[PDB]
Amino acid sequence: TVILKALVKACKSHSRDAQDYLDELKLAVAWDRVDIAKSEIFNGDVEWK
Amino acid sequence: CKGEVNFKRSKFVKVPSNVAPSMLFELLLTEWHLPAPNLVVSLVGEERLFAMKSWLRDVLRKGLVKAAQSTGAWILTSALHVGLARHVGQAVRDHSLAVRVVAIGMASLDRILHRQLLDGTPIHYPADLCPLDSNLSHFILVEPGNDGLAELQLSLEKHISQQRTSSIQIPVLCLLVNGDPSTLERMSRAVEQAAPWLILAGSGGIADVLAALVGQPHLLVPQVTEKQFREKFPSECFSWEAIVHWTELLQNIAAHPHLLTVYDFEQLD
Repeated sequence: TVILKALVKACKSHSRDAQDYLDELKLAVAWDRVDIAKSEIFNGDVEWK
Repeated sequence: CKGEVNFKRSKFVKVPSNVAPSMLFELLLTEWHLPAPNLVVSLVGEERLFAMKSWLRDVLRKGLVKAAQSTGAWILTSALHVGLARHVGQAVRDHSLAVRVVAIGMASLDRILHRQLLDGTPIHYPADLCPLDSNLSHFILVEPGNDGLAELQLSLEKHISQQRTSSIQIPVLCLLVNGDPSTLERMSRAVEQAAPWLILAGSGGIADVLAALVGQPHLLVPQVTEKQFREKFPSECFSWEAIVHWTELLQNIAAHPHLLTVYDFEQLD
């Protein structure tokens, strides 16, 4: 959990964009931590299409 | 200056500023044959850039729908909404198809697209500088100053907060949602009109900073206001003079803490 938390922290810190967060989210799907991960991602300012 | 636009026939009236609010209100009531509203609420924020917080927005929309389906109320959003208000308007219209509340849109003629065409009767505006939507089943148009429009809306508000006319008084509420800096000055004009305000902690930068500013009563805090504006939407730099001028309006608004209060929604009727 904290691993993914720090990882998405890094992804968001560098930039705010789809594709990189997409890869991180693919990882999240791998671990099925939909709750915390989707909270971190989609409650954010980032826009998805 | 009544006009009917054929697209769903939508009615509107062209009225300049400093026109009788009693006459405006009664003409509108008589013309469109609306029922007397229990409550009126007014939208104040039109920052299209500030996207609605998805869960927060869904919660607000559900709460408004639930309240409005039973008691009955009126709305005061802008005309030809294209930003954040645009999509909420279409969602409310969708709800309307499946006691009644009628959304109202008010705007100045200047920014409206086809404004020359409208000034000169099927009116079609199929735009995918402001296009209209079916959210404006009834419309409100003005063609006079921006402060003129602010005082116009304020006069309509104050006249709705009127006397008996078995005294009946229809409450009016203002909703401030990630507005412009001008909205702040606008709120000043409402502060003198005894208008109960409502702001949101997480809606956007302006409301969030206002949650702190008035809460901490500082006579002189120009650098604090500067650091706050830089924290919240530092898109364009502001002159220290204008910052002191807005700080004056902050001192004025905070002086009336009873009429307004903030609640943390991310943290109803």
